Amino acid sequence: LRFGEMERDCMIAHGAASFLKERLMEASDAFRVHICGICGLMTVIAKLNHNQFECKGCDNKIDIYQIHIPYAAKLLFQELMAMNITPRLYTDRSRDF
Amino acid sequence: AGRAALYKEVYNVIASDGSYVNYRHMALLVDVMTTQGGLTSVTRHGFNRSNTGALMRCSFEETVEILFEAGASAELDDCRGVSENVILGQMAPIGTGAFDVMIDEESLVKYM
Amino acid sequence: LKEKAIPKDQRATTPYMTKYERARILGTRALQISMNAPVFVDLEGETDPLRIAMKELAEKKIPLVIRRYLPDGSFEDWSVEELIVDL
Amino acid sequence: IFVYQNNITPSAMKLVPSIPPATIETFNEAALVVNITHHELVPKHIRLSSDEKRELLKRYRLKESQLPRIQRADPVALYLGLKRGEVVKIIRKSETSGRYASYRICM
Amino acid sequence: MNVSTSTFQTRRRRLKKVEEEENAATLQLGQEFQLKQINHQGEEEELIALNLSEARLVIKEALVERRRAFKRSQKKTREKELESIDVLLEQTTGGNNKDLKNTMQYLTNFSRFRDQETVGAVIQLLKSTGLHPFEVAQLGSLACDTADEAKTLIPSLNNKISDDELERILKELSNLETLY
Amino acid sequence: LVKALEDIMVHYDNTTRNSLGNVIQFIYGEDGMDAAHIEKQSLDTIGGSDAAFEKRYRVDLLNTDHTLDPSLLESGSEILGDLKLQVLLDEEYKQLVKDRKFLREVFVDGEANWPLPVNIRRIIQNAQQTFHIDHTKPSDLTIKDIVLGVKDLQENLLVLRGKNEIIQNAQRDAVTLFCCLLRSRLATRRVLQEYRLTKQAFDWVLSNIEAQFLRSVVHPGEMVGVLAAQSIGEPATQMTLNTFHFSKKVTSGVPRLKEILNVAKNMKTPSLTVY
Amino acid sequence: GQQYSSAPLRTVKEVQFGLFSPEEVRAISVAKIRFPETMDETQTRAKIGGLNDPRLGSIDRNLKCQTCQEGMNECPGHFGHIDLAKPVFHVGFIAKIKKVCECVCMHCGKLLLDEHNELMRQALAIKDSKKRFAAIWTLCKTKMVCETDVPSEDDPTQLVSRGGCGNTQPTIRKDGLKLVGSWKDEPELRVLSTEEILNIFKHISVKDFTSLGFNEVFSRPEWMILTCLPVPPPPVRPSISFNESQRGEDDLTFKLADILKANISLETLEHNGAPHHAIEEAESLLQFHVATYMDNDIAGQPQALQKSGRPVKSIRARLKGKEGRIRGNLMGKRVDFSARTVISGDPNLELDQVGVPKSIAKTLTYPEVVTPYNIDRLTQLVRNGPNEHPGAKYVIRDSGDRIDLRYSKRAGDIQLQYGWKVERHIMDNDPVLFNRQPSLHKMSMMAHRVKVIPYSTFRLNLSVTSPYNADFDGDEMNLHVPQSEETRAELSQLCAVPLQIVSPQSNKPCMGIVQDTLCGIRKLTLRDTFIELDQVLNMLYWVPDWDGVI
Amino acid sequence: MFFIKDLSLNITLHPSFFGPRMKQYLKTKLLEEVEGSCTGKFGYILCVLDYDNIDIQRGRILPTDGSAEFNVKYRAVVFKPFKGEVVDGTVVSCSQHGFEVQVGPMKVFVTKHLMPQDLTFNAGSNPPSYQSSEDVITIKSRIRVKIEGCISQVSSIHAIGSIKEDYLGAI
Ligand SMILES: [Mg+2]
Ligand SMILES: [Zn+2]
Ligand SMILES: [Zn+2]
Ligand SMILES: [Zn+2]
Repeated sequence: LRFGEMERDCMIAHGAASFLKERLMEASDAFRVHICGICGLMTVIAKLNHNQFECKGCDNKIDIYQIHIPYAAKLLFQELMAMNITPRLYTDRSRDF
Repeated sequence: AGRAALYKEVYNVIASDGSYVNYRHMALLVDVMTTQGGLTSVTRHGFNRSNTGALMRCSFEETVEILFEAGASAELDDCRGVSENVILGQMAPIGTGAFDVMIDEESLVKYM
Repeated sequence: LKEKAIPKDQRATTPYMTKYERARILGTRALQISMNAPVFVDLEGETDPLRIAMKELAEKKIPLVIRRYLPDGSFEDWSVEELIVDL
Repeated sequence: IFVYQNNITPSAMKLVPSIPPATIETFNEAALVVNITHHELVPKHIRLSSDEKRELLKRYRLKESQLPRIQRADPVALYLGLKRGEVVKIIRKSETSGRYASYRICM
Repeated sequence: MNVSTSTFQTRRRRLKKVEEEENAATLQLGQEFQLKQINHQGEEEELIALNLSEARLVIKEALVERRRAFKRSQKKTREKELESIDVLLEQTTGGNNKDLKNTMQYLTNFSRFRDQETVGAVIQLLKSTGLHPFEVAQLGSLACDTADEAKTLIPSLNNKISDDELERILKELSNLETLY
Repeated sequence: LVKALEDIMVHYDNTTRNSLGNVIQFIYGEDGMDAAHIEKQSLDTIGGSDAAFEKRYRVDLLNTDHTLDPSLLESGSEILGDLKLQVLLDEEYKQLVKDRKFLREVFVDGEANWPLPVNIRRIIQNAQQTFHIDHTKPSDLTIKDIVLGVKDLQENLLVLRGKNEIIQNAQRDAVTLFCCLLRSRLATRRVLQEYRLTKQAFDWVLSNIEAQFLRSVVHPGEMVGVLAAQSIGEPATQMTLNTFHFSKKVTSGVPRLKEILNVAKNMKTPSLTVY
Repeated sequence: GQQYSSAPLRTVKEVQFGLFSPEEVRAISVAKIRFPETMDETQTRAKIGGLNDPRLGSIDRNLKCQTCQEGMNECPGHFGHIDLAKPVFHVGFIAKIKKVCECVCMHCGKLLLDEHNELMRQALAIKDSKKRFAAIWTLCKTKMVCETDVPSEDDPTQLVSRGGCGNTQPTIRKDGLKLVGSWKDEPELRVLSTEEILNIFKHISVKDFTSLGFNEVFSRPEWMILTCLPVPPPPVRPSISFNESQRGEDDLTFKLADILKANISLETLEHNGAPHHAIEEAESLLQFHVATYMDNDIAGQPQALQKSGRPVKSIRARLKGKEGRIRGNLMGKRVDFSARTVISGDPNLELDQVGVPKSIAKTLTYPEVVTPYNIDRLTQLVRNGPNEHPGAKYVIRDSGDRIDLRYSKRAGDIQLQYGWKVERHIMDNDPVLFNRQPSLHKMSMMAHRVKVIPYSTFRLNLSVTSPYNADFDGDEMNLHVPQSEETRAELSQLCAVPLQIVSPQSNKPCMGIVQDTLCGIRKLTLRDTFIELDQVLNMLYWVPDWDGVI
Repeated sequence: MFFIKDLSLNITLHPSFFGPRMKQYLKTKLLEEVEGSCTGKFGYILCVLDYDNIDIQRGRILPTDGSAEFNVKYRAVVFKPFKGEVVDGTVVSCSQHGFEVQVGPMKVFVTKHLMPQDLTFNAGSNPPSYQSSEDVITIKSRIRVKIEGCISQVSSIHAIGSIKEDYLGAI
């Protein structure tokens, strides 16, 4: 069934932070990708079982993180990339507030 | 004094149908349309051309066009808008998400 | 920075617990109880994790602490024990 | 302050910023007939000293940005001769509290 | 790669290339082994290097304190040193850590100064030299005779000290040299 | 409406901000109260003849026909002529008068019925029932018990907590209107002649006002961006319009609201109203 | 993902937007895309070393990924590249590429207007990233000569040399996907080569472009022109491969093959016997395809039609809201643990209840963790089976392996273990989100208490008819089932019907007594209206919290 | 060399351990994950120092599951070898290609060619050795090697070293 933008509005109104995440992830397209701590893309060749992670053209075999995002977000990121846009994802803050 | 006239009109559109909306609701919308020293429209042109998140703004009206400039101007989305977390499948800093929860080993050992 | 932590003396937030905090402490504790975490209250024949957590909360035997962040990032840590539950 | 009747030639206008620290103001005689500040809807605006402002930002954990803004050209900002940066405190009546105080930073 | 260990040095590495440099005793140690280190108290602390002799007393002490703590919760000389250190390890170590048993046997078989008293006085002597912590370590770790033996094995020194001065220090070191 | 307000929340500093941390309101709804905990109540000191105000609020222990009769309170007999106590009732009425002038500055038309946070009428009602108050026997309250008790209640009605002038003077402003209503409904003449409250009844009424007020304040995390948006957006959908089927015929409802939000320069019905 | 990864689990705290330096695209690439083919080379109906190819990801349910050797569910996909025979303008920047040319000297790469100008100092002052580029352009557009010398701040009589050549500048106009200048008897008219536009941008000073809208690290103007075109892995363009003999490649696969075909024509044409005014024909074709892959719904140009007469879905078109990724796949989603049926009014339901039909309750489940409290009851639900009402559908062992209670040979002798989860049926009094679209209210979605009943309708209390806006005129509603002991707490402790009773919309209550009850309450509460004992006693019994005092 | 570094591992604890011996369980899981462990950044983390005062800090309860993440700030003794670092060590293995020396936790290998010309392999010896006019290098001999360069691997740091230069050789 649909948990549309409007269905999201109400949840935000309710302050039901956890139920919204649950609905948007665990209940539909939650997914696990590997980020590069340097270049911030899903470039990581993740051979998990051999415990091998590498971002060639970064020589990054250390700075690797796993993140949980919707598959549509992953798709969107790969879609933005196909149009030469880099949606770099970083797990640490720079600017502050 | 422009704010005053704005609320007055917004109120008289709602009160024409007889219906009642508590001050604060129309007041907020009016306050929002105004804090940026002048009349900020509730359009694709107005609020959507703010300094707010890149992903946040793209979530309405210009989308691809917003994200194209996002790359060409090297924008850095703060990830504090509701939208951003909704897109990133993360718990938004909304109500139940506006604070953090910690276990104090001290109080824990105190109970047992 | 660790100037981010606001000290116990000089704390401005409500001495009362937010409707959202209650819902989240109750939930968080229920989920933990539910995944066989140690229970600090005498469960008087109790079996539902939410009810057990509500029993934990009424007795104020919940070992959690609310980090209330401010618009700048600075926070006030309040304990479940020290928060008034008027709600 | 200069109270001109109809117009000031663009040649004369060149001389306005020409002599700092002194600041020159241009006011049309026709606009001044009615005091806008006096109107029903226009609340009381109060210029804040460098200290008054510093304290405000410190007490609300604010950046100059985070503050609600007012245009340098705002009828009340011209009236009070607000320069950029200068914060104004606005006191209006409220239907929820009795009084409410907002602040507006210049632009 | 895995859930690994962080440090107190702050990485600013945003996109920028892996421009990392060489590691030689031209005292170009890592960025992770810089002279100007940052302790867990957030303050700038100078790098800590250890002579085998000094290092053995550190591990032996910390492993001794762990035994003490493990027995607290439990409620509610030469080759004979090798015998004993292996008993402390059988107790406080995870066994799987062969590296520490390998290390404790090396340090025990290569310590220049055995007792605490000595090591501290060695440290006191090399303190004054003002030399880099790695050179100071190497001098305590490696036994030399000629000022050249030293200045050759520790090339980092070179001009940093007089020949005679470093040769006087080396004589003081051989005197302090424990008779196992 | 909703996409323009998503990110607006009440932060733990009682301030209204967005995803930039930019201040919109300085306390949610200029009062810092949760919309849900409000009811229309009337401000009695606003309307009526100055004569009727006098009759309903003035206590004068220095005039034989303007004191509280001992039928009202136990001290009634000994209370007459107390100059030191009349100083309290003088300062009390002098503030009550100040209230009336202020309210008339705010609600210029003389509209008394405004939505406020504590239903004081019901608190007093429930007190009378709770304590089986007899409107016959004299009260055990002192003039200090009331005057000084109501003064001390006002200090415990906190919206904003902060040890500095900016926040404290902001607290004073948030509770400005509510307190008018308090002084209005808890004046000495009223508490003794109207509601025939005991020491018990009154102290209970006070604790209840305090605790009921403290309930009524907004909850940091209150996602008021969306709240407000939907609270304008849903009544908008229930609109018939355009402007009946025929004073002036101004374009109203759904089309006029479209006109507002767009901040349209060429509006359908531009009009001036000259007084 | 679904498998254990050693890697640390973090959250995205920042999104850094940038552009791909061709250099990055090469490093990041796992395959140099070479052939506009899909597979079937050397006969074998299996991926070619050109396009798709295992170097990127698997088409088949193979296990082989040949890069991470992980398998379709786990593998995200790996990017490739096509080194382009000539540079092409990125369709989406074409105007900003034009406006940067309108700002800079098309001969030495110098920002046409120096800090020597007072209005330039005013524009350059702007701390804002974009408003700066906007103010700079409005001032630089009207400048048509590169100044070798200019009047100083000291005295205007004795001019100071600011460096840079003295060439005249063209009046730039956009012609489709090309840029044309007009220098100054009779003005000079020539097209501006991507190559030339790129060189000028390469020669733009770091200080210059950072003063323009750009960034030295993530967004250099030169990267707005494409030389290395990244090839998205198969999961972006899925081969919807039906049957053994047939395939069924995605639109984007064709557009890329179209780009690849166009590239090789140009690559061979320029290398071999170049007629030169035919090279500018095949170049314009590669410039079209690369622009039209990213945007097909271009301002006054022919839509790049697919064989069928279909327009070809551009990547822009994919994310373009209401149904694009953003609005339709991210702000909104279709979700598991959801139900929808016709709603019927019920007077015998408590306000905050929701009559769930048995069939629906036997379909939707809840992951209860096997704990000493429930172990006893849960084994009996597992026992009951997935067909009896208070039953269970799956037992999920710690080993992350699903037991289908409908088929498992052990379905009868499962001995539960603490920690394992029992995905049991929704039973009475589980909190659930009930909803009636359009959702223009906090009230349009409320938390209700399940009450498993017979008959195919959702039964709701009539006084809650009002905030939902529901009629029984054939009206239908949604139900969502929370799966965490945490999200149940969210619903129960924040969005339950009893809580929502008094709305903050109008500081009044949003539910009251309606219709039959309203009509009947007037009739009951009258001076005339009196009741004989027989019925008084029944009326008293009907009130459940009756004191038992006549 | 042999440094003392201020490091910090992050651990996620499942709710079942939110009992009183929590700091006790937490300190142990640190020692499990960190002791013995070899990196590249720091190399061999051999022994965790000051067990009684390990800084646990407050544990943030994760959002969808009840587990809590703590940053365990600590101090430890580390071995990070380098090029140029002249090390004393004992021979472990010996072949036609050269001899390997054990130095603390890690092995250093000496190539036949990174040895003086006068020293030469002898297959016909139990155990095999490298013999020179003067000294003989075998399975248990103490050597002073100059580490020529390192190779970091999973749980190891290997290195190649020379005894060709002066004051380098048998001890
Ligand atoms: Mg209908
Ligand atoms: Zn990378
Ligand atoms: Zn792969
Ligand atoms: Zn030039």
